[PDB]
Amino acid sequence: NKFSASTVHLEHITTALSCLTPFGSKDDVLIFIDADGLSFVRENNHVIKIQLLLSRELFMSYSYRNETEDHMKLCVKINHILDSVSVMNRNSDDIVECTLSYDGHGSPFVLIFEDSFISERVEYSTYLIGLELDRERISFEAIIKGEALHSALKDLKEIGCKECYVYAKTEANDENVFALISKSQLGFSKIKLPSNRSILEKLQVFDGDSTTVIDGFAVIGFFDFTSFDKIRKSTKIASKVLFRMDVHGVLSVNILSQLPKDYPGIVIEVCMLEKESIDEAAQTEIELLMET
Amino acid sequence: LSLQLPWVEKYRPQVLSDIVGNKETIDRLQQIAKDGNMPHMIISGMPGIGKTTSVHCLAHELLGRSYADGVLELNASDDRGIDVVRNQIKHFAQKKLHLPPGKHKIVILDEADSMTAGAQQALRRTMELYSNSTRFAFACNQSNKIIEPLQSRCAILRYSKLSDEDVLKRLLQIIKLEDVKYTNDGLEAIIFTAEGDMRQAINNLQSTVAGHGLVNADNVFKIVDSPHPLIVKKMLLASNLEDSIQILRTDLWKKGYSSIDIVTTSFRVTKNLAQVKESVRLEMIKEIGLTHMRILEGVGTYLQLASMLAKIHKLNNKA
Amino acid sequence: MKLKLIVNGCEAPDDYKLLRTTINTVASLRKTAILRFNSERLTIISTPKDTGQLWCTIPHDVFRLYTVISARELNTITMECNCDSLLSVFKRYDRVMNQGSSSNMTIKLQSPICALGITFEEIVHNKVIMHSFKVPVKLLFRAQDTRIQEPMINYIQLMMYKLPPISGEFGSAFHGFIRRVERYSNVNHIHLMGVKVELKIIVNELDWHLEICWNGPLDSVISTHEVIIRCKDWKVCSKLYAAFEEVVLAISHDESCVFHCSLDRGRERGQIIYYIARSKGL
Amino acid sequence: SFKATITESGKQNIWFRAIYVLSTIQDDIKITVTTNELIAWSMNETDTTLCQVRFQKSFFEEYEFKPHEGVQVISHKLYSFRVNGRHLTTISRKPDGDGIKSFTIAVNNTSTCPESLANRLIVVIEMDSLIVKEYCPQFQPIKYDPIIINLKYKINYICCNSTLLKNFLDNCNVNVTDEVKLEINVHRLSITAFTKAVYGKNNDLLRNALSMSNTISTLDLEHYCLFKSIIFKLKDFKNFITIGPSWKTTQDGNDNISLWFCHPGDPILMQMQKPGVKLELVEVTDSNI
Amino acid sequence: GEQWYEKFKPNCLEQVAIHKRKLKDVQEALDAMFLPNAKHRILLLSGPSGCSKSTVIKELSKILVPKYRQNSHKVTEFRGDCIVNDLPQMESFSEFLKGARYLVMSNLSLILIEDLPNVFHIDTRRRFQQLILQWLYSSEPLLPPLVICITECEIPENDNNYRKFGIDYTFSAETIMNKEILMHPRLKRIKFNPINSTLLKKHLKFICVQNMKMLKEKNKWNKRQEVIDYIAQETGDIRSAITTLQFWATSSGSLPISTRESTISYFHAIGKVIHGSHSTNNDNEMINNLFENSNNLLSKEDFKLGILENYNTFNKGEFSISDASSIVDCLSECDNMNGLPESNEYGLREVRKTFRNISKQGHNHGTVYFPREWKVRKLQNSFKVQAEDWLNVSLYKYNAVHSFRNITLEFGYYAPLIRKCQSYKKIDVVDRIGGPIEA
DNA sequence: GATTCGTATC
DNA sequence: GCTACGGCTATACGG
Ligand SMILES: Nc1ncnc2c1ncn2[C@@H]1O[C@H](COP(=O)(O)OP(=O)(O)OP(O)(O)=S)[C@@H](O)[C@H]1O
Ligand SMILES: Nc1ncnc2c1ncn2[C@@H]1O[C@H](COP(=O)(O)OP(=O)(O)OP(O)(O)=S)[C@@H](O)[C@H]1O
Ligand SMILES: [Mg+2]
Ligand SMILES: [Mg+2]
Repeated sequence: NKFSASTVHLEHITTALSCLTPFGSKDDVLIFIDADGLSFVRENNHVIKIQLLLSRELFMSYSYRNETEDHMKLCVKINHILDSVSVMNRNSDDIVECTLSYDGHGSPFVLIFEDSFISERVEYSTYLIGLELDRERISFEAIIKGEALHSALKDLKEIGCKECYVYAKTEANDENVFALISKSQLGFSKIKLPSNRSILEKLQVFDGDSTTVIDGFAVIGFFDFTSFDKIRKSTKIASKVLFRMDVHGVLSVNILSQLPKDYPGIVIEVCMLEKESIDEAAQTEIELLMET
Repeated sequence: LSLQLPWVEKYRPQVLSDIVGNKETIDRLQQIAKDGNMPHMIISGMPGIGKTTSVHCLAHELLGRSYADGVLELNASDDRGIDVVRNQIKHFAQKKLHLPPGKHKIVILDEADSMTAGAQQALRRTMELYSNSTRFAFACNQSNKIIEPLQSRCAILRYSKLSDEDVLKRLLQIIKLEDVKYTNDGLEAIIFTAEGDMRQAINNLQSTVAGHGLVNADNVFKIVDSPHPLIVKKMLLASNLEDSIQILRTDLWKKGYSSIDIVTTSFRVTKNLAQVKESVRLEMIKEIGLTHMRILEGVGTYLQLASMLAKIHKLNNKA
Repeated sequence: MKLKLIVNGCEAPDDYKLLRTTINTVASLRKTAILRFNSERLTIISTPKDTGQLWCTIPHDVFRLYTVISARELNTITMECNCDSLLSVFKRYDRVMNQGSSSNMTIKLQSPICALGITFEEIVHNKVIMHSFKVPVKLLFRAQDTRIQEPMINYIQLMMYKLPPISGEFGSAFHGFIRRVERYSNVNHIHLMGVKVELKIIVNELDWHLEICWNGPLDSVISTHEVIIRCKDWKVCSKLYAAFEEVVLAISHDESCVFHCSLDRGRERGQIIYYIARSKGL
Repeated sequence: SFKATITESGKQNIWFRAIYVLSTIQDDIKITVTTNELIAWSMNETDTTLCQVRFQKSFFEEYEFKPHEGVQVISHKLYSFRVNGRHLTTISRKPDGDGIKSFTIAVNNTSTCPESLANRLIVVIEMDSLIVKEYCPQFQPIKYDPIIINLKYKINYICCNSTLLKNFLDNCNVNVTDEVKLEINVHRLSITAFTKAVYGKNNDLLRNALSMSNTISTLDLEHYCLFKSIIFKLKDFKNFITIGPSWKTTQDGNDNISLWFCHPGDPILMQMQKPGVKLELVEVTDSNI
Repeated sequence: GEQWYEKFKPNCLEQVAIHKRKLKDVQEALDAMFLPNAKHRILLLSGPSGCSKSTVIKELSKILVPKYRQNSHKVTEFRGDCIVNDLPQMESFSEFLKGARYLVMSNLSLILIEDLPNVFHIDTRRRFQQLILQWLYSSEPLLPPLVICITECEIPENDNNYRKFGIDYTFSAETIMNKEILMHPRLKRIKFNPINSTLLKKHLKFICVQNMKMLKEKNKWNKRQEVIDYIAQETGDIRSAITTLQFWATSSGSLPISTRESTISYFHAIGKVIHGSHSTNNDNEMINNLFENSNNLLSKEDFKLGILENYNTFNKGEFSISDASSIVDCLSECDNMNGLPESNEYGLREVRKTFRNISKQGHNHGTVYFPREWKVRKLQNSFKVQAEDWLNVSLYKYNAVHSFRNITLEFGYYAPLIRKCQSYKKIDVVDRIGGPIEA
């Protein structure tokens, strides 16, 4: 085989793949395989993209015999992959041992599960085969704890929230405010995060050059909540969520969910586009309600 | 870089004074705007003659600053199911927004002809419940698609096709604003091709300016084509079969027009053909229907159209 | 037409669990169920007349008192009742002992459409709270009862597999093997495999394949045996396997599948049979 | 103008349950702000049931009311407004994993507030994790109608425990059962939740007749004065019963519900009491003698 | 500031635009329905929009409910847009009916179902049917009076599919209620007609004189009479007429007067195709407007069958056989075009031309009727059931496979004759299958 | 739109 | 501290 890997911590893989459940339930999923590991890149309507980073140290039998190309790309379905990694590996005495396999172009993506009592082989046929913010024009940068952001996202989901807004304004007195203004059936809904360092660990607002820390001006982000709710399940296991947005209307979410002692967690990168916001008077009401 | 609004939206009127065409209807809309007591209304007519922009301008001049949270514009692009109508329309109608003594909230329902019947009944209930605070404006192409109980509470305003003079006036305003070279023959050709459609006239003018510059008959007729209903009408009204066959070939077959399009256009023209007898009209309708059946079943060659023309001429000159 | 019975869950655990499992199975299968009250056994039937049939046999010794009298042959009282009302009554009666009690459940046929007067007692803590219920039922006619019969199974190619008891070491592993195919959302057909002992769950489709296999020890009570069945019936089979220690699986080549459950009360043994037709042909 | 804040877990629970039940009675909840209490009531579309919840001044730890600044005079000032039940019940809910340390409700109908707060109810929630979430639901001022049935009924009296009644009512299903028959014998009290049967053309069955019954002796009945059969609906009784035990107060020892009815025609009074909450339910009874 | 049809609503029964006979036989039905033992359980009102269906019930409830109410005024209108938290949408009407059933003694209130629940979804429509069926068949000793008002309007085409149902084509009582509800002993139906010209003119004159200063200021008082007559002539809707009059009065220019266009009925369209239409001597224009405004009715096989059934009523059948042959030949030709619009256009045009060419003054036409094809289909279904019985008994007592074709040809008549003599001279089926063939 | 019967009005 | 079960929610089905 051109690639082979075996793992025993199937719960981590299950949660990592379930982070993609908020996206398309039954669509395609594209997989890179290289020496560093394997990644799952998923895009929806060219407006939002998620990406996993399952490191090599997470697996204990990562081989990657491929030499013709630096990476191997395969496109398969995601739902049956989730059901395959949904073993839950119960009965701690006899741990289920997965075995991912791929033998280059034309071969199925095999997922062998061994229990020493039950043998299951799942093969998936592969199919025929962007949203990145520039690291120079960042408008604001925030580091929020995962629990608070997940609670805010869940509350926004529970109130409808057809549209959502992002507020990021720094002040000269070292006071930072971060709120999520929402359009819904209720009207104007806001969820402002605390200014303490336990939750809002860092909040820096720039002048579109990522260097000058400017104060007194607010960064506005108009995002469709259908794309915003895609990150809700990712933040559930996140320990610290890193928020970044440039002036080009691209929001990048860095999920840092810090089992093997060497692998550095699972890296989830979510990139999201910003709504055009043709109505110029909406932001006026946003800042008017923010000032009060 | 590519940043230039198309002339259709770059020159969209923002006030009721810039809308040409139905002078009486625009005057009535101005009177409503200056009075404030706007009733429930239904606006119908041909596409691109100033229905949506008239309603938007009326709402803008009727609410002004309160337009942001005093109107609710729902269209076919947005979901308009019975649940959506129920929730959103009931919440917007119940909202107690302070307004001038003669001012009311406006619920603009564009493309009302494509709304489900249950949503129409929910709209009936909402109108009967909250008629004293909000008013409903309907924009549609035909008023028959709106159910009779909804039309009972609405004042129907019908928009006629734009005349050549009003189209010429608006076009000349656009030339004077953009300062492009033009020829009177070219403007006449643009009006002739537009066929009473203002948006089509603007699109054709913009294409002519952006592709050739000076707007004459030659450039316009080299970028845009003459309306095929008129060509089909000329083909059907030919005296002898040879001329009709030559027109059909050299104007629809060499130009790249599908046979099914020709048959449908012939049916429409025969439906709206004057100076012909009823028996002749129904015989040509029957022949066009037989040809349509033959085209639909798979035989879509030029021979079928030639035979249709031959039978039409045979019935025209009798036997 | 005098039917009356008394059920005590605490006095006899195993047969009460059998009755509860039968009620749960007939409720999960489809609405309404057929209760055939023969003078020596009670048979609970769920006849959809491709979809499976459940034929459970409950002996008269299960209940504390089994007076069954009717003008029909062998005092055969056949009735159709909604499972949901009976299931709710049984859940209430189960919670009655769960909160702490030992009261009996008295059932009488009180008046073609009739109702059962399922009444029992409950004591909170030394208070008397009488729980009275009336489940509307219809009385099936004698000929209509004759139109319902247990489908016989041919033994020309049918082969038996003695599935391991769930109380044994391999029971939990076999239960996991059975439910290993239930975790897939987009599955509608399971194609079984037995060659002559292995049980293989094969789900072959356009662009994905599944090869669940059982490597543990198995017994066949005393050649390939393939039958493809729907996933919903397999869920019922998994539910029946968990509640029964003695479970027997019978596979017919491209004909049918039989899930036999037996409760050794020894005494007449209570048995549950779930006949399943093949969803489609191999 | 009006400001009330809840800073207790049980008080928030009972407030949320009352709001949810008033939403399940009618799509819009009517709230009247008095200078002594906050009354939240809801009337059915058919005007066959009525439930009112009175949160006294002791319920909140501040009740700053400034009627001088909808506004009604009866003197005591009364301010009433109409709010959406579903919108209000999705605000007062308790988030999972996050504890509401403060629930403040206010409406500042003064010249100080802008149009963004004019005719907008102000509710502010502060979680234990210091996250502040506040909403601005739309409200509509209305006129309050003080229907007098509590003074008119103060006919037999029934005071039974709410625990077994809660168990029996919650065990019922409103989909298959839609009717309550509360018969009291000179010894026993029996409440049965049944449904009448409808016969078709040729003596068919348009609807079945399921009768789930329950009978209780006189010793469990805390107080009874015959001074009798009454029939009414089921769902409203279920919700009004489930309102009460939401505020778990083991130190408080009421746990009962008081009943009042005179004839099959006149409505039945249904009352439970809390430290700072008075709960009343009115239901039109079945007039069939 | 208020709409004229709202600020000039009737305050008593005398101001309601309704015929004297209609008022009388609605009053009698409502008074009989308030009796302790009423033969009629519910009242069904059907008619076009704006025919004073809803308001007359209100004014009657203002005088009937306070009289029959016990001692210890308006209607209890169903409101469909109410979304209760613990209420599935299909259960809203059931909860409303169960709550409103408690309005008999000392709580008496008429029940007015003006806006029905969502009947365009089939599940809730069947729920509505079986819910109002239980009300009629209820064993309740006494129930509050129920009034259901259904507006007869034609549902415009929305989606393209040939699974269109009765409710999808038109919104009428026949499409909503099934045969059991409509043909029920405890159901009284009072169909309504559009408001006549006389009441419309009288009420428009009353509204005009109620605002005399505003028309005299705009000098429109002298021109009010022709406007009133023209509006009353165009439409029969009181609400549309009042709205149009308000629009004309509040105007300050020469905007032409326009009102909503009522749809043409099935028999109205049949008469228009057969006998033509007055004030329009151009057949092409009339046919074009009929196809543009009533395409849903015209584009149906029921209309061609109606023309075939009713074309002989032009002169009681007194016309040349050549015209009839031409009409039926054209219809047969149109039947082979697979439902193309050209087929309907050609058929209607040929029928109209044929009837126009032979039209003469003094003609005494006949009465048109609905096609009998549904009766033929029912008879064919009965024949199918009897033939299935014959094939079952012939395949159970013995082994004999006969085809349904042979059953209809020979075994439908010969075999009953064999079973007749065999039985009388001495199997189950003795009568001719489907009955005898007469004439 | 057509026929047939019954009223209100001129 | 772990498991079972009830409530909430997302998805497929039906007419
Ligand atoms: N009377 C008019 N005067 C000036 N511009 C007009 C007029 N009517 C249409 N237009 C132009 O047409 C474009 C938009 O027309 P719309 O009013 O949106 O079309 P419409 O009349 O609403 O038809 P539909 O049914 O919505 S496609 C803009 O570019 C307008 O400037
Ligand atoms: N003299 C009058 N007679 C009758 N209705 C009047 C009169 N003056 C004003 N109206 C109004 O005209 C409207 C007529 O509505 P109705 O016909 O009663 O309702 P409807 O019969 O249900 O019609 P739909 O089907 O609901 S559109 C009401 O809003 C009345 O208030
Ligand atoms: Mg438009
Ligand atoms: Mg009405």
